[PDB]
Amino acid sequence: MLKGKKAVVTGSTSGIGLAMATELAKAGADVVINGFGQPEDIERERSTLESKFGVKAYYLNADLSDAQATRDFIAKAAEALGGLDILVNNAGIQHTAPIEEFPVDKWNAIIALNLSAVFHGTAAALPIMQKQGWGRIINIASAHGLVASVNKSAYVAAKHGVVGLTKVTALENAGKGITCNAICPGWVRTPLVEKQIEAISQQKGIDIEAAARELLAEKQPSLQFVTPEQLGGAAVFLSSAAADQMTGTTLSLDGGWTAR
Amino acid sequence: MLKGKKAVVTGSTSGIGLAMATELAKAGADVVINGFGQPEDIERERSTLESKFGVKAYYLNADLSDAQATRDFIAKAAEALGGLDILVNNAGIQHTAPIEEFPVDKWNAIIALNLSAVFHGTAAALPIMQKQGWGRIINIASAHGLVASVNKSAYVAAKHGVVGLTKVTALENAGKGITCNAICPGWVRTPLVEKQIEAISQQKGIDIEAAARELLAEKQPSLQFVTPEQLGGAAVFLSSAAADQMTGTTLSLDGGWTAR
Amino acid sequence: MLKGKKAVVTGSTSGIGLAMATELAKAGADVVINGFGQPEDIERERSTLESKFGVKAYYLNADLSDAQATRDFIAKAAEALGGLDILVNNAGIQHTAPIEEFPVDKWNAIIALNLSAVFHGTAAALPIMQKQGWGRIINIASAHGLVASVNKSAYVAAKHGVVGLTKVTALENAGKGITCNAICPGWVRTPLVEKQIEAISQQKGIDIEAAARELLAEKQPSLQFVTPEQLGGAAVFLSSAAADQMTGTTLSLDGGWTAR
Amino acid sequence: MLKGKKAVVTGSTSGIGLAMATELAKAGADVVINGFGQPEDIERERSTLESKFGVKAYYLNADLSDAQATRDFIAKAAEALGGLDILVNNAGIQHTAPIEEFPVDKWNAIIALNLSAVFHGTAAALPIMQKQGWGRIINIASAHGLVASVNKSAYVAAKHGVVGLTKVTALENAGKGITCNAICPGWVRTPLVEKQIEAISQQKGIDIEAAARELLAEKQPSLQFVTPEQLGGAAVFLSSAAADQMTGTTLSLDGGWTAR
Ligand SMILES: [Ca+2]
Ligand SMILES: [Ca+2]
Ligand SMILES: [Cl-]
Ligand SMILES: [Cl-]
Ligand SMILES: [Cl-]
Ligand SMILES: [Cl-]
Repeated sequence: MLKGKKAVVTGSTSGIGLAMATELAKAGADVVINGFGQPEDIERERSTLESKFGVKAYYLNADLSDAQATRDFIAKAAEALGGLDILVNNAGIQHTAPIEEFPVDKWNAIIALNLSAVFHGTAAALPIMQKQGWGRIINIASAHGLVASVNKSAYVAAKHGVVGLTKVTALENAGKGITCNAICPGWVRTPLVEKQIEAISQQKGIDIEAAARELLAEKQPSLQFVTPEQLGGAAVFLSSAAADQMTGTTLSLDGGWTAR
Repeated sequence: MLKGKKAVVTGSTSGIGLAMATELAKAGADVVINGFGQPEDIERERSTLESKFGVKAYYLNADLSDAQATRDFIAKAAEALGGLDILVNNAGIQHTAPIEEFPVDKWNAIIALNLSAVFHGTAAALPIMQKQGWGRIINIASAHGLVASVNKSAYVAAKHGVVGLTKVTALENAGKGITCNAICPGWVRTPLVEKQIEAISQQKGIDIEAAARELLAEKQPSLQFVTPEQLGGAAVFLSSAAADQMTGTTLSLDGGWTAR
Repeated sequence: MLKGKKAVVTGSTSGIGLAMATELAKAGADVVINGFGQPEDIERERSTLESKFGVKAYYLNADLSDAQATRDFIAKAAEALGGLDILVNNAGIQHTAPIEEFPVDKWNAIIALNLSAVFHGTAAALPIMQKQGWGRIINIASAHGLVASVNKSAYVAAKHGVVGLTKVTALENAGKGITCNAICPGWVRTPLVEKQIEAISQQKGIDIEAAARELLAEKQPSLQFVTPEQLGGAAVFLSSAAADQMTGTTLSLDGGWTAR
Repeated sequence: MLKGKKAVVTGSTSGIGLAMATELAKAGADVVINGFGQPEDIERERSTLESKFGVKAYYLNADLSDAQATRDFIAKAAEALGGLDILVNNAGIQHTAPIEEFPVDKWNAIIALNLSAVFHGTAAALPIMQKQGWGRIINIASAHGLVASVNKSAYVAAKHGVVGLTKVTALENAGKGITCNAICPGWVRTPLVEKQIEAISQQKGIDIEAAARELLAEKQPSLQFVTPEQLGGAAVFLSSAAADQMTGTTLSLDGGWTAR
């Protein structure tokens, strides 16, 4: 249990982000959701955290692709909570294309949100944790923060940056009661991944599941998706006392991806 | 959280092997403890696991150093417990000496108990788990499973084998509900380490706790030992449903050892 | 040798840059130097590359902190060399400070040159090399692209990001005859580092060379500095055919830095 | 380049091991080959190297599965060579089978040879190198020393042990002018390999080249085998004054295998 704890998750209005915000809350921590999305959904989910888990759940808007905006975003966050014990850096965007064909504009946005946002966020959370004697910076990289895949230059670089950045955060606060780790996800049955599945399904005349296993075969040996409840659990674990000595390292939930 | 689960931990009569069993027993699993010791203390440690967590605890002596003996051993445990859900391959010894001064005896022993016992124990338990459709193989490796240190050729080579072996186990059972991961601890305050702290405390004319920091300084930036309770905790988490898609990788509780 | 190859090198008017150019040139390839400097020395350096090794040497200026600048740069490089086989991204800058006190000017300035210049520079050379059928992109990363250190969030983030980009580049051009590898150096006795030999020298009362070892002890087990020439050799190595199938990997010359 | 050097390669009467003894010879170093085969075949090769490179070649028959035997083998190698500057541990064996079926004979035979031999061979060559003030230990592992594949437990374990063993050896001798790295090749068109490629060839009716790209496509992106000569060029480069500061690291030649 993380009762009494004050958690903050960026880009947490749906999918991965919203999943961890859910499990942290379910674990007893007060949270702060963030990210763009159809407003009613935002409020509806923010409300559903409060009621279903009996904790405080605030919503603070912020376009993390902006250095300063994100730095103040956490300050407000901490004020809304009356503290800041756990910070989950999730915000992210993607784009597929060969290097020679990769839009410089695209390259900057991914680096800015995927990499930069993590730095500015930590930079602002640390002082509050250092002064408390306890903290947890959990960055959400991916298996791509450990290995690469065709045409994902920007994303892989950024993710590899986050892993490194995770290691300096850990060393700079070693022994101060603060740890920093990165959860490196594998495939997740995400809405648009769900569209990729349908595409291969009706394009080959196969059931949805067979189509699913088809998309997972090149990378996830388990051929089974990593579930949001599992990602949430990983985060809740890192935040556990048992993870007091775990720091600067990665936690891979990729159903076997990197093992080979 | 692991109520009704049957777990077997090798080298569980004290130290880390004892805490992990205790932690799983606290999670509800029945546990089979194994290791050397004065029968009065074994019966004591076994007796409390039982009276304290209301689970069933059985002790099975076995020479993990012999391929055959370790196989009938798991076969015996499966039987005692009435099944086998979680196997923690813990046992192991250490010998420090330069490469060109390393006793072939010590070399062969380190490898037989630290590496081979893992394989024989994995192979004997795997069928039970494969027929059930669910399993948890947890190898207790080390930071030295990922990196080296002067004068530990046998231990480092053995520990790396475990990490390699753990990857093959996970890929061979991908999607079968059987996962294999390797926990990689850093400095752990063992009884032999206490004397080492004691000796350095008097040598440098400084206090005991100041000597602990001094000892961990070169390898563990957190200047804090990973507790046994913490590794049992990591074991529990690995045995959880939140880790169904965490297979063939490493859990590093090393205070930052491998971040630098 | 590499007779007739057309290698380009960023940040090469001095330091490792010039070194690699010298080795690539020493092996008979036509080079192109690029970097800040006094028109005398630079020319004196180019001109000498032309006489000293019997090859063609060109100089090109460019603000690699600018996409278009760096993209227009390798273009000029080619036009001058009449092709382009070996590309080397070396440029980079440093800045030490705890994450929470790291100026955003420095983080952005480091990410843009150390990491973003790699992207763009690569994206402009690939087409050239793609139509040719042979490529060789060498990215000078750092021990800090695999592990971290205190107060180096940006430089470590950027160098990890280059490792990833290296893999993606290699994977994206698999079997095409183009390979991309990242050389990861340990400490190089740079006049900058020399200022650290001396402070440590005057502070502890030890002779200059004993202080050289005291500086390296913390990270480089061989207590010996990596030399600019050695790196140059490694560059020529990756440019040879023996390395035809080494792609997307790291070549560490760190005296055991990453080994422990 | 290696004129006057004394190098030894185990298991080099043919294949990969031979390519290296050959390239080292071409480098100018005298060499000691070893392995299996007919007296007429061995002599034929020992013959050529010597008479086709202006180098002295000696052949020693030693069973490297026996601890005391391999320790005698290098003793005799330095005797016949007049010193020992380069030791290339290459002798290995394989066996494919699921873990619960993997033959204990097989496991012990793989470990003794693929791993234990590398230990003993290194322990006996070091003293000679320690006294010399210069030395080169080049272990030949594989991508299975970094990652894994299904059904190759003993091999992937032993290989991982080597890599770990390679690190210790380097840290134990860093600065002494001696280095130890591990060459990690990917698919090589080896005898044992070739039949897998002809197996699937007539198992789908496709000519080799296609049934082979099958075997490749799963792990090796560049769809091109690693040639023995290339591996030789690598050992030659690891023996150069360029890699004097390259030690305890792995050098991967695997068409992008570990890149993704
Ligand atoms: Ca991999
Ligand atoms: Ca390390
Ligand atoms: Cl890919
Ligand atoms: Cl050490
Ligand atoms: Cl550090
Ligand atoms: Cl496989």
